[PDB]
Amino acid sequence: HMATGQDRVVALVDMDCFFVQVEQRQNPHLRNKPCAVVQYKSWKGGGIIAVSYEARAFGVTRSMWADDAKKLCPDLLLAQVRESRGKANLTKYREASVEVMEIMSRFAVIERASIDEAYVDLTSAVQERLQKLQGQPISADLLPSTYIEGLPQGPTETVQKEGMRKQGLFQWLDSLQIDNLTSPDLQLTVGAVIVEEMRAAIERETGFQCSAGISHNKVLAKLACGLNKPNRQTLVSHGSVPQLFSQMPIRKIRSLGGKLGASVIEILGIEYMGELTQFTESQLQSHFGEKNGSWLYAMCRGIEHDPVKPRQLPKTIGCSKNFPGKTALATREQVQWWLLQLAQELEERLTKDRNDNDRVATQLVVSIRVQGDKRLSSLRRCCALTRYDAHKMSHDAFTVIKNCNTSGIQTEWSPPLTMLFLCATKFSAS
DNA sequence: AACTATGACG
DNA sequence: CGTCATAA
Ligand SMILES: Nc1nc2c(ncn2[C@H]2C[C@H](O)[C@@H](COP(=O)(O)NP(=O)(O)OP(=O)(O)O)O2)c(=O)[nH]1
Ligand SMILES: [Mg+2]
Ligand SMILES: [Mg+2]
Repeated sequence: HMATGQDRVVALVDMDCFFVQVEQRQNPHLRNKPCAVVQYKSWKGGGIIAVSYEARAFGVTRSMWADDAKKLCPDLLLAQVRESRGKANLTKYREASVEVMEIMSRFAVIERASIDEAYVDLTSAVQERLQKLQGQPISADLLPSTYIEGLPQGPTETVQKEGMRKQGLFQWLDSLQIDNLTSPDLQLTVGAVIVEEMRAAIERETGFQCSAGISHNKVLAKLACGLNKPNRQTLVSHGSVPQLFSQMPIRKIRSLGGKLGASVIEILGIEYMGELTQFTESQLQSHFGEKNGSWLYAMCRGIEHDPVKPRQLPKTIGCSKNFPGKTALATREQVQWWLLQLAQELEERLTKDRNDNDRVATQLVVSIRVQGDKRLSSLRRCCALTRYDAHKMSHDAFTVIKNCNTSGIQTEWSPPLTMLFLCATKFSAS
């Protein structure tokens, strides 16, 4: 079924207001209330990085200053991200993420895509389940939180959302050919049943709720996941794609949210994903390149082949700190102190990684930014990471960046640094 | 003065 | 290898 891109069953599971749930689980007083997670509190009340659905009802969003959020939502409750060594420490959320990833890993191969989401390749699990209870009809009861995108439709409770969900689910299940084990639609349905079980396990064992998308590829699975958030899952069939894409803004598709998506819209003079079908593969390749052109040609038809990579661990482990405006580091001692702070956090995380995952990083990347520099990185350099020693890593990091200081004065450092980034990479087994 | 992963290109 | 893109 590869020709039509119906060869696999892929899901994307994403936690609902993740950081907030983590804080709510720990502090019961925050449950079922407009709440948000904030980083730092000194500048404009701190930056919001997560928002409960109750808070979103007031217009509160990520990236908003807490002071501004309070203007929209006076009774907004806030949880502060932990600070260690003068910077944000996200260990609590990383540990919570592990809880969830470990549960998902029981059901199938997963690809960690973020701190709060992972792709699941359910093709094999579906096949196994299909042979079990073969020929047995699938009850609506097995899909208590599933939406079938595009349904209900046609002539024939619906004014309310749950009623709408049920009607669509009934139409879908009624039309399913259960006797053909090879049917893509049947395979998606079975995948949805498994995902219901996965999400139940996650909630029962962690207390966290999540949403999911089930489809034939990662892009459609990700898109589907967001259609009925929170605490719901959505199945997007191959057949639902034409109508779904007909009014779907191009920027909403994974990897098209940036410049490429903007160029597709501007160069082609179109707004929705579906409009891409009128162009030949060659035409798209001419405008956007061989790889991008082929990808777009297939994608607008609901077809994509990016595999769910069997990777549950990060390929890099890093620490970074910004020093905006007048806080830019202007002294040798300051720069050295901050490098040590980052190096110490990095050392802790690395040591844990080595113990937990039987591997060691072999390269240390040092990135900095100087004030007045438009570029994200004024300098990027590497050196060998031979030992998990904060002092050595900090000293080595300083050695590689020290020549960027142009100040004659011994004490002073210029131009001022607005960012420091230490990253461990090139992991090897041990 | 948003703050603290992966992948493709050349 | 370093940069730029995309992103939660
Ligand atoms: N520091 C920082 N953290 C972020 C940012 N974006 C997301 N996070 C962190 C905080 C988030 O809680 C977590 C998950 O990211 P999502 O899945 O994108 N959002 P959530 O789960 O919150 O809500 P829902 O999915 O229901 O819409 O990652 C950011 O720009 N900056
Ligand atoms: Mg989420
Ligand atoms: Mg997410």
